[PDB]
Amino acid sequence: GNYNYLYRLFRKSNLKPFERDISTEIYQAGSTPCNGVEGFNCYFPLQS
Amino acid sequence: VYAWNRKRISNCVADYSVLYNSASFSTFKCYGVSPTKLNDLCFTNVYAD
Repeated sequence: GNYNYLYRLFRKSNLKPFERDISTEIYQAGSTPCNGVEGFNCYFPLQS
Repeated sequence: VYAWNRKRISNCVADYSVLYNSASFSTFKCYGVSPTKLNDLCFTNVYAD
């Protein structure tokens, strides 16, 4: 399995056309804010 | 697990925000729809297994 290729499935807004997003910031799913720590309702925005 | 109970929920305003934001659940994952869009989408029938 080649897991070196990544894609983003978590983002709070749809992209403007011809945009390139390299944000590593943890997506906040729940109401509780995520202070850079992932877990429950705090997920990594990239999937392999 | 072999014989689970099936409860039908319909004709209401189903608020899933409490279940989504509740910390008493060990996991809460949705497959066909977004978990944060349950309060905006509408379904014909809901069955609770």
